[PDB]
Amino acid sequence: DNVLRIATRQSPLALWQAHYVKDKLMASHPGLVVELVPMVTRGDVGQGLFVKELEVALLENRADIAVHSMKDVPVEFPQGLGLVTICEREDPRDAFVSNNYDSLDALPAGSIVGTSSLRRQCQLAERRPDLIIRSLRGNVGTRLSKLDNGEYDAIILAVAGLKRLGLESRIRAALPPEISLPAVGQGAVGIECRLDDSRTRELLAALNHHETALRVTAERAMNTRLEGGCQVPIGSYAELIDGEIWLRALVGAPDGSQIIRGERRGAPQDAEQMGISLAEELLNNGAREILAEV
Ligand SMILES: *Cc1[nH]c(Cc2[nH]cc(CCC(=O)O)c2CC(=O)O)c(CCC(=O)O)c1CC(=O)O
Repeated sequence: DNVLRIATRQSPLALWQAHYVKDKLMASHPGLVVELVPMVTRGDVGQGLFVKELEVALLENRADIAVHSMKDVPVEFPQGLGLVTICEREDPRDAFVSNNYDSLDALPAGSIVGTSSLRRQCQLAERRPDLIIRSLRGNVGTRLSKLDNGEYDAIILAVAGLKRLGLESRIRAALPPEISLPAVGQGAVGIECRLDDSRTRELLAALNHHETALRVTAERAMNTRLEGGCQVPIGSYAELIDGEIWLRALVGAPDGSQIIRGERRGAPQDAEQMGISLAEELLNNGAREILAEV
């Protein structure tokens, strides 16, 4: 056949990811014809907001692969499909963006921060209960627009997003993982395809970044047991510290009153199980009730 079709969302960032992948494929395979098949998603207008339609495209042979930001990828996959490649992770941190202010601790009480992330919301409320967390929706550019239009005093966004769009000057301060634990796989893009499609699987191999896969498998094992998605206040971030996966996670109330934290450290080979163990520790420590709450 020699043709690989790529299903992707049609926002500026989504298209950046499609081209990123397309280039790495052409690099390793000079004579491969890569076709982009952009499409809209429910979230742009199961929990398949930004993914369902790409999965339908994969199941109908309308595309061969689907490109997503790892944090948008669902934990459940329909019969036949699955995540097969995890690319090199970019900066996984959240970032404080603002025009008139230089930092979070410099915002006066009452300042309006924008984010619809319950994960980001719970952590800020825990430290700065005097701040107003206002919901924000839309592509990066629309979010930046609203901030410039004075609708919010500041907004929180992923560092990986702004950097890739050449808007890294908007990053007023990259928040440390300790102060804002990243969402699962933030900073990494994942490729989904038909498990039986060996042809596509082999062509995709060269794009897999082993270390990043290790980190994200652990983070996702944690989330999968917790059966969460973007709509739940869950933090999950792993690092490769001296040949060992150091996994951290949290589940907190939107108001920031109760936040359940936990950590685990072990050999790379036990990434999935350590994530599963950590998740259960959180469940028994009250996460179950907090999650049932939301
Ligand atoms: C799961 C989830 N998705 C989003 C929206 C989103 N998805 C990808 C990006 C770009 C960064 C990346 O590639 O990882 C973004 C926007 C961004 O974070 O800059 C969210 C955020 C919703 C919000 O903050 O209003 C979430 C939930 C979460 O991050 O916890």
